[PDB]
Amino acid sequence: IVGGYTCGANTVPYQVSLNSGYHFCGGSLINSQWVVSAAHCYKSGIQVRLGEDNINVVEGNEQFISASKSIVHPSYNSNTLNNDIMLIKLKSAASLNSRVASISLPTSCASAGTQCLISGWGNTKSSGTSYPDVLKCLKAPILSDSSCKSAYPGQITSNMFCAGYLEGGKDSCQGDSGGPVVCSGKLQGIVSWGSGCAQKNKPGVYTKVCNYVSWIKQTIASN
Ligand SMILES: Nc1nc2ccccc2[nH]1
Ligand SMILES: [Ca+2]
Repeated sequence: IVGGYTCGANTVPYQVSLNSGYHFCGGSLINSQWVVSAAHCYKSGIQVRLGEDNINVVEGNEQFISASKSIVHPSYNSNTLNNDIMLIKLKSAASLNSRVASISLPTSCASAGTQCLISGWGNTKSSGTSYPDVLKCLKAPILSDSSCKSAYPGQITSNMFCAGYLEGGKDSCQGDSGGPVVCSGKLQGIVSWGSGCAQKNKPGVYTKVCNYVSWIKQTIASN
């Protein structure tokens, strides 16, 4: 997260860190047994870390749970990043409490101008490398379709939205992939891709979660 602020311990109780000997991607808890993340975050042998603040210190509220099953969306295209969403089932149910909580799925799509909260443990430098140990937060608006497609000609599908600032300086970045974009208490997006981080006229690109609710609900119910 570039140009954001320190969230504060367990303020984003739905935020998950995916670990495979180290933190590699963010995720969102949608229920006591399931996590939503980005398909580009797929890896074998994932450990789901809940209730985390500092990813390098055991602070007392963490739940470490192995993944039992991983499901990448059937139409995921690694080349275009179209349909960048995957579902992760936990070996055992997480205990929901004040610090570990689930985020609900949208009943409808958010419109441009809606303010959202983007969170993660990714790079904090525009051009440099500095990884935080604590969860970073960023309030950002959904941008208009037209300004998104203007920034990335022929790359934006109906399954993606842009969020951030065209002036640059504040965006998501490497390490935040698969992380949540929450607008008016519902998971509206997943950190997917972009061109560099916080560059002018190059905002973040997010998977448009409202397009996958049916797929998510049906998949979870049958697994
Ligand atoms: N804005 C932005 N967000 C990103 C997330 C992962 C990789 C590159 C990125 N650029
Ligand atoms: Ca910790």
